[PDB]
Amino acid sequence: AGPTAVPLGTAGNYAILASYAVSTVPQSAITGAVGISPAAGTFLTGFSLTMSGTGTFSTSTQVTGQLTAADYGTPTPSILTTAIGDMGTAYTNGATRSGPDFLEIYTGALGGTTLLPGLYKWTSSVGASADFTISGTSTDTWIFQIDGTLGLAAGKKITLAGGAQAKNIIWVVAGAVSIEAGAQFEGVILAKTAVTLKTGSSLNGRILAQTSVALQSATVVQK
Ligand SMILES: [Mg+2]
Repeated sequence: AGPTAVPLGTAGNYAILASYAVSTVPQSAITGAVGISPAAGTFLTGFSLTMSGTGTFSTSTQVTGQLTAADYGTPTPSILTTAIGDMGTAYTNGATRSGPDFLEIYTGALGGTTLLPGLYKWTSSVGASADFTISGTSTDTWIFQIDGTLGLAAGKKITLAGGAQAKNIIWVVAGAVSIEAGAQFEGVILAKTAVTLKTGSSLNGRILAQTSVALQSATVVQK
């Protein structure tokens, strides 16, 4: 049940992929790669980077995986060029799906809901002032098309019931994304603009943002 997957291509090789900037207030806890392009590595801030012997990638105690930037040694820039392209294709693939299963459901106020599989369209912002559940099997899919902002209020949680998998939940979001302090998010974010995870928030999925990403001592576990 639910729509055909959004293929991330090589954007699925990153925990975080951004074009303008990635900032962390330590101590963030990122499982997977961090890439920035076309911006340079000086727009990776707060990571206390060490450049590794080849000059092609850097390391941080905040990241289990490699950081890469567009100014790094060959062939890193070509790799990120492809990843940024594949994120653009993924966003458009998700945003342009037609025939939604749910249209303006709950007016985009998702507190206390249980969301079954399908294609969701909101011509609005989406927020949640309370915990909500995504409920489906390990093979079901969700695509959440959001014309405005996406938020999850402080300390609130998305629960996966039934076997539902974060990698099968795509948030395709035109406006800014704000996960508030201590909130627990589930799914891949394909953001057209900025994504911010505030103090002690966590995301099981990926952050694939066409502008900036801001982390405040936040957890990103790639799914
Ligand atoms: Mg609500």
